[PDB]
Amino acid sequence: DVELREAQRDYLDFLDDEEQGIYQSKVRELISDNQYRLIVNVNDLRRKNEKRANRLLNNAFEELVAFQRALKDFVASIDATYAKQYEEFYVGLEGSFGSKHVSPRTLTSCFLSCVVCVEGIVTKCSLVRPKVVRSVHYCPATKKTIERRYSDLTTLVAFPSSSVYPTKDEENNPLETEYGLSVYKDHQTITIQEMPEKAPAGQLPRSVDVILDDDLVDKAKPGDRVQVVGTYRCLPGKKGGYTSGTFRTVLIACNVKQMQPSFSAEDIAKIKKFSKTRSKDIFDQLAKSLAPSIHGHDYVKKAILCLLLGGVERDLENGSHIRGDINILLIGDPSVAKSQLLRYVLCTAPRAIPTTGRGSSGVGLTAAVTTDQETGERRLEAGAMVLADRGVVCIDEFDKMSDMDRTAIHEVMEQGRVTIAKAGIHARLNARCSVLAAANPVYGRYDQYKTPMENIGLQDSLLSRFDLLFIMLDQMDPEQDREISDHVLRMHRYRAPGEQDGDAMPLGSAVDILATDDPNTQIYEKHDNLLHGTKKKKEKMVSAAFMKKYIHVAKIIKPVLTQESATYIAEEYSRLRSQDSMSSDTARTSPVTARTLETLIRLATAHAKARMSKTVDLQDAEEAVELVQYAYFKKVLEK
Amino acid sequence: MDAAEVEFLAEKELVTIIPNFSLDKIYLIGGDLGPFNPGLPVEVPLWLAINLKQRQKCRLLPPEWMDVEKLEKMRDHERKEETFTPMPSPYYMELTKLLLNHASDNIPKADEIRTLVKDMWDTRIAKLRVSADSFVRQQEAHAKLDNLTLMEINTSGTFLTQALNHMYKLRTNLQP
Amino acid sequence: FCEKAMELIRELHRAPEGQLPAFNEDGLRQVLEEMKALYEQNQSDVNEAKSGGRSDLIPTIKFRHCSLLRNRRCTVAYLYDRLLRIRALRWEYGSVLPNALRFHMAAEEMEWFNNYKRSLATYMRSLGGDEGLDITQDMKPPKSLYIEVRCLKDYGEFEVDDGTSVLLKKNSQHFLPRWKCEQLIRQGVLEHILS
Amino acid sequence: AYFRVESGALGPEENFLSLDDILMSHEKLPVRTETAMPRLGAFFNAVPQGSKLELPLWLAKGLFDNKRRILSVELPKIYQEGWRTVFSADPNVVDLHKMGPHFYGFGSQLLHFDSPENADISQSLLQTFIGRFRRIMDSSQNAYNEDTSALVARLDEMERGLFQTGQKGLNDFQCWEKGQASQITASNLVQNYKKR
Amino acid sequence: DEGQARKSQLQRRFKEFLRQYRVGTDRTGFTFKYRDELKRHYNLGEYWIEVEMEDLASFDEDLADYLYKQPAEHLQLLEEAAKEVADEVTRPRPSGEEVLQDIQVMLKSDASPSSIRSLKSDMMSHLVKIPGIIIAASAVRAKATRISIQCRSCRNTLTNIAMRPGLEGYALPRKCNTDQAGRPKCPLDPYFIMPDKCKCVDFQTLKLQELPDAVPHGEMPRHMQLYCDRYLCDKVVPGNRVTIMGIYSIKKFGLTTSRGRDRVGVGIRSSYIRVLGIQVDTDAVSPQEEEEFRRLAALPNVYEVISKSIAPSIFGGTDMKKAIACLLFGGSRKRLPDGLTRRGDINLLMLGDPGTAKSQLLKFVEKCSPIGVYTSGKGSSAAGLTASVMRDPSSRNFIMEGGAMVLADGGVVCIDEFDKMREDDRVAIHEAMEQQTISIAKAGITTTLNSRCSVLAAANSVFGRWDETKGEDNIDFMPTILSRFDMIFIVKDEHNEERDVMLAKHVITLHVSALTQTQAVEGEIDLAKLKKFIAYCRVKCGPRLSAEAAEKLKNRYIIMRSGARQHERDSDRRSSIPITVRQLEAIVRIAEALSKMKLQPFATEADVEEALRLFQVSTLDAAL
Ligand SMILES: Nc1ncnc2c1ncn2[C@@H]1O[C@H](COP(=O)(O)OP(=O)(O)OP(=O)(O)O)[C@@H](O)[C@H]1O
Ligand SMILES: Nc1ncnc2c1ncn2[C@@H]1O[C@H](COP(=O)(O)OP(=O)(O)OP(=O)(O)O)[C@@H](O)[C@H]1O
Ligand SMILES: [K+]
Ligand SMILES: [Mg+2]
Ligand SMILES: [Mg+2]
Ligand SMILES: [Zn+2]
Repeated sequence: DVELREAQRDYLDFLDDEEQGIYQSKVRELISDNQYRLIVNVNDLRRKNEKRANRLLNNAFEELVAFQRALKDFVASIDATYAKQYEEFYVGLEGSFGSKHVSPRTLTSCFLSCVVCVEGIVTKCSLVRPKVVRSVHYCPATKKTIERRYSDLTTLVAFPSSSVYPTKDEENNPLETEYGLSVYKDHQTITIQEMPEKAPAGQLPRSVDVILDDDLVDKAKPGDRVQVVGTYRCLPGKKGGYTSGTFRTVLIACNVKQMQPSFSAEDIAKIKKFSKTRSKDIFDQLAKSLAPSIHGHDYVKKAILCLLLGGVERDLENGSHIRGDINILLIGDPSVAKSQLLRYVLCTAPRAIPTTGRGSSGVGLTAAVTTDQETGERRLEAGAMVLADRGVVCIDEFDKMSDMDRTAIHEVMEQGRVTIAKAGIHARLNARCSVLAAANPVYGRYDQYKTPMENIGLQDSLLSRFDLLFIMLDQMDPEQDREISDHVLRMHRYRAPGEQDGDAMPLGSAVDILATDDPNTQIYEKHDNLLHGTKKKKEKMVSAAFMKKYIHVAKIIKPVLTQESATYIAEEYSRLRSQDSMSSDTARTSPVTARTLETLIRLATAHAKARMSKTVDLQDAEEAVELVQYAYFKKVLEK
Repeated sequence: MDAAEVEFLAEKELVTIIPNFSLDKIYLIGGDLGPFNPGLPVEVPLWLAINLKQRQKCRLLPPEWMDVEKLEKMRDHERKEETFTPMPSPYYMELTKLLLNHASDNIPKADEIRTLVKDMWDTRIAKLRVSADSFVRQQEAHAKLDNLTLMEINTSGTFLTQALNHMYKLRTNLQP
Repeated sequence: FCEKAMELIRELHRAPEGQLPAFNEDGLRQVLEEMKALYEQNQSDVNEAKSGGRSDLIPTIKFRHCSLLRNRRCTVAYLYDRLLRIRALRWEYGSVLPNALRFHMAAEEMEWFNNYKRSLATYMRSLGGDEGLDITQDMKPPKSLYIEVRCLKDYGEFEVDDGTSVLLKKNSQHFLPRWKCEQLIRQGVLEHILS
Repeated sequence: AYFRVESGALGPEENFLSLDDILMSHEKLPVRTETAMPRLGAFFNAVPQGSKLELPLWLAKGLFDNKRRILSVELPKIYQEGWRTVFSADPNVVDLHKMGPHFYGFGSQLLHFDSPENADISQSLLQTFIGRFRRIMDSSQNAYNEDTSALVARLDEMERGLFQTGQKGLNDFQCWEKGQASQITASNLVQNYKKR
Repeated sequence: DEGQARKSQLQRRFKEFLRQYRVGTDRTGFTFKYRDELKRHYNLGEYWIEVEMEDLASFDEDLADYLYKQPAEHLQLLEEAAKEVADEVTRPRPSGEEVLQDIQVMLKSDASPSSIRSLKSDMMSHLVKIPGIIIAASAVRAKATRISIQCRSCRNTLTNIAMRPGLEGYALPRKCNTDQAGRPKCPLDPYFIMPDKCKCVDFQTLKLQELPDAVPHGEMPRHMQLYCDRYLCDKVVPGNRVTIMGIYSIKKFGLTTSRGRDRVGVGIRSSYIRVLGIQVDTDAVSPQEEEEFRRLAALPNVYEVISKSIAPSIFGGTDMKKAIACLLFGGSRKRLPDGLTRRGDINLLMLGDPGTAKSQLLKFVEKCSPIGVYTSGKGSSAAGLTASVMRDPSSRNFIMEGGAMVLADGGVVCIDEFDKMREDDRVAIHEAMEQQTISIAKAGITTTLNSRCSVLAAANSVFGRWDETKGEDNIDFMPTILSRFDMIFIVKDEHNEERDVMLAKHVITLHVSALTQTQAVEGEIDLAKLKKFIAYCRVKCGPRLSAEAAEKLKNRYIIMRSGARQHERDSDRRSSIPITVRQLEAIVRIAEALSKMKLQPFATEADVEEALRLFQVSTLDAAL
């Protein structure tokens, strides 16, 4: 009572700060941008009133009610009409919560009625449904209107109000609902699961249930990595006047954050200068910098850079489509770093979905039906390739996938669409992704005296659907062995600067993020003797963060093909296709088709993107032709 | 200082024994120890009392304050108050340990006495813990600890003093 | 630059219980050679700065001078910490060191130890009228005049009084005055039996 | 009877013969070079003006002067406002072992560079120590004959010294009460030499 | 009143036990064991103690008898006494510690256990001691200890209603207590539970399977449900062998027959064990143990001591016992700055002749490893080894269940009869053996699991016994799988007069010695200690190669590659055993394992020399 009034007074004092002005300005912006939720940083509250912050974090529901009442009063003070516009104003929290930073494993009963910040992966989402807040009813006979308020266990002030609408007045005269005058709010439920890398040994990850209401709905979709700030509550229930004493617990969100680069003017200037510095060296340097811990497979790295940059998809006025996504296949001998390159792309690309041939199915790749959590409605859940829409799917052990499962990949690889015709569902799903696949030859170890087609053991149509195919061979050469051995041993000797000698990597880890914003760019990575060697360092390495920003900026450019590039590409395609037995030893790894011409155009466009050029010039076309020439032919040894 | 040295200091306290031998007055450097006569009481330092008991030459008598009623009143008073209360001996814990370990056959109700002394010790240790926490949390420069015995201080003195030294250096960083 | 001296320091830091490792002769020689190289380069730079009036070399001279000072500091700290451990040896074991421990010490360290031992003996002799007071004994408060001791290893004749000695053989037990057994107990030759 | 030279990193100057201080000053510190530095380009041939380098604290302290002739010093991220705010929320959950073993000693020596944020660095170091005292005192004085690896995991070097002192006090009293403090024993060094 | 007086007297007796109990003698000293433990735990913020039943019996035999016969009431009284004693030991308390906390009292005894099969009806509501194996654990859920209820109509509230422990519910008041006059009557069932007024504790549910040796012949093992709460929650995981003290109890659900209850038999009830104490069986490190482990690691011949301790019953196989020791300790897992991982686990394959103790070696490593799973290749499937997708009975949704390599994460999986495994099942293990993850994309689940385990496999050759004439036809495995093994041993049962006589005498003496009472062996480490020593080293030490050791390894690797390349050219057949970069990293792992045995931060040239000798005897011998 008196404590609630004092808390409301304190919160009103906190938001009226013109006498530094951060929250007075924030509320003005809230009004201007047509919002009804203000995000408050608990660090400022802690600075100005420590006791009020501790109470807010430890007695969450009452303190949040007082905070929201104070916010409504303040907004009304700035502008009364706007305050009348909205039923309620909400408060979200951010900053550092100390020990309240938890995961779904560490979120225990001791955090009940507290504000917590949870970090995890979204596994399940639900449909948005309306929830009645205030009901308005009219009496035609008596010409008067009556209002009703509803609340449940999920509201800030929990009370189990009745769901039945009024139907008649105290007088027998009947009542009719004014739906356009009533108030409803959106409601959704999600599940957040522990990050698998953080789980203890042998343990499947734990999960927690979260409730999103109002604006927070649809802020997260399955597959996202999120940070949710909310309040922890138990939902007690009874049946037949009996309670089991065991209660479900939910997190009632007040803020949802994602874990889209943010660009400062200095970074933009750095990117522009980097693009301007060299004409031909940008692409080569970027490709050299891709996966530093792997000794060079230089052409493969250039191809992977092209895949990350991509081409430009064409939409024609008639409605026909030409894809811009570049697909790559790597077939190789054991232990040539195929899986490591796939893992690097998984770690670096903005949207990358891992998959194994033996551990995946067509259903799991495309989409699955099941009963809706509510009403038991036949609903669809996205598979790997739909989750990878406008992203990358990395398929390891591609040769192990079943033929029937493999066939489901053709339509996505070529057209970019998934057709679902099952369980009384007819849908066309967008799966516009780039496929990066790794495989072994039929005999495990490539037989140089057999032909590429006999070693690869795949149908010509599937091979045709791949923009580039790379045969990676392990040839015992003493000089190459020396270089690779030096690189590998240097990698294994490395010790990160923070760690001490003798330290062992733990299996699992506690929560390390202690704030919503990370308390912690340079173009070139700082030289390390072990990571780079004692060589004179003539070749410089671009840093990971700068590479991530630069590739993001370049992916948005759409280079336009020019007449000279088109002429060169056409002539080179004619030469590639006409040439039969161009070298008598030489054999074609994949057939040359009009898809090869489209691949040339795609690679040239990606190269032009790397330079941040608005036009595709002859140098880009030459690079694409060089890549295709390297990839499409292999010498066959004669015994 | 370690605990053995605090016990060494405690061993200089006077207790009463009944010997079973005859001896003339001894002129020790510390001071005279009166004649010893079988069956009659005499006052000696605690170290000599323990030694003579271990050699089967004397029977020890409990100190006046080693009484269950008095000790119960003292424990209740210690629990009621906020500061440290004055103790019956400046080495009550050491005297209790030595006497009850070596002469329980001579001291009736030794178990109750040990339990009451343990209660008092626990209460006083908790009060000292509160004092240290208050000293650090409120950033004091000085404190008063009256009626606190040497053994109680020595139990955690080094830790507290080292922490205070570090805290003082952190408080005086900005002075050039 | 000063990474060899850092190795010198790290070796000692890794053993915070006072044990004496083998003297790091090669590390010390490396540090001294580096110091000489730095000094020669600085001398050339200083001569050029005087001759041609090039100011731009002064920061380099300062950098090299700081590196030299750092090397000196690490060397001296290493040597001094070793001296502290050697000093502890005298009070923990006695005036005559086991050969195992002697092996780790350098010859100059042995000379330092002998000088310190002589000085301590002189001081202890000067305290009293005759023989002074040997303050290396009586390390703990005394409880009983006599104690029971068990021989942990074969040691041979051990003099109780000038007239009489007793043979120390493993697993024999003796009831003896404490002041005659303290030193052998501290050396791990006897064990104090409490019953 | 072996007592290493003690640390003086919290004072105005560190101790010349302190191994801990030498290790602490070995740690790096970002700097910006305010003058061309000839004949040292090999180690980082001249180093151009305005270059950004990481130098050991001892080397930065040697070259630094109040007028910023040779170089200017920037604070590590750990001592900047972003992390100072994290410390204020709850100093008991931050891992000071990973964020610099000599967290207090290093931060104390940063005050020599006359940064505009000196008062804030100083106040943060004090509050962090005060806010962590109770847990250090309780764990050190109540973890008896137990595994302490999880109790000292997040403590820095200075705090680990206090923890060892607290454990020593707890152990000594327990030995005295159990009657083990009266036996004459082989010296500590002898035990670690002849039985280890 | 009389019942209150009896309860108060019993609580007083428990309090006096806690205040007065002592351990020691008048020759040495005395310690108030339980009072001191309570004081230290409360100061640490851990609000629990563990009480020995033998100590309580020594203080007061009747109290122990009551606690055994009627555990619930007397345990509640003991907890109240513990709370009282905790206040007195810590009573002047610092700010923010005003409110006295509840104390959970755990129970421990020295009595012999009893089996699940022996749990009969006459033991209902009694204290029982049961051994078993944890096979399943639920998620941590919230169980109310105290509730507040409010009236829908009048808002009249009843506060601080105590809840029964265990799997027991509560019946709400039927009618409200408000005044009948003036107000319209309150409705039936007017009370609802106030969410924010409820005090909750963490709870868990477990399945305890009977010990494999206790199962009657020809029967499927039985299991029992366990209820854990507060600090007993999340202590054990599936695979742990435990002995539990608890209350044999019955689920108390609603009295009403809601949903028209229609049981196959009448008056039947569901049993469970309310857990009061857990003891993990060998089959945190104390400072004494840690000192002993440091002593072992410093022995100049520690490598020989550990090797002699591995399957001491097997007569020979010294090189294979040395390689198994390296596998048990493992290498150093690393993560490079770019995010790519290098595995530290070691894989070993024994391919050889029948009756050469290959299966006996695998059985030993299952017992010796801190985490160990034994499976058969014939009895395995692709989903069984890695992970499965299946329907949840309660939820009506797809879930995931881990296989052998999820259960063995952080340890070793022993795959016997590796040759009998189907090719489609064998191929499912490639990702887990190198990337140490399991990728699943099925039935709407897209996730990745950890499978950081070492593979120890045994198999026979193609023709049963290794035939030297058949050459490369003896091996059937693909190059892809074989390159994932750090060491490959070709075991050939060599017939020699001298060795055969020695082996026969060893085997006979082993069978006669089965009657002898067990005795220690001076030069070996018992399995229990070796198991703990391995776990200690793996957490404490991750070594690295020294710069000098790396140069030695680089030069020998180049020679090895040239020799393998030359051998294939001369024979005109590509060899079955490949020598790749994986084999270079294998030698690094074996060198690091040898250092980890000695708790050394850096692997030396001698470590690399021994690692290269092991590689020579195992894989190069096979490849040539
Ligand atoms: N060129 C290389 N540079 C660096 N590391 C390499 C190189 N080749 C192999 N490695 C390392 O050797 C191991 C090769 O395993 P990896 O899974 O990458 O091989 P792979 O080509 O995918 O084999 P497979 O077809 O058998 O799955 C990894 O540790 C990888 O880091
Ligand atoms: N060297 C040995 N020392 C002692 N016992 C041995 C030895 N070799 C075999 N045995 C015993 O002989 C039997 C061999 O059976 P086991 O299952 O261990 O053989 P295996 O080599 O795995 O054979 P298989 O390939 O036929 O499965 C077991 O009793 C084992 O204890
Ligand atoms: K049913
Ligand atoms: Mg692979
Ligand atoms: Mg077998
Ligand atoms: Zn009512």
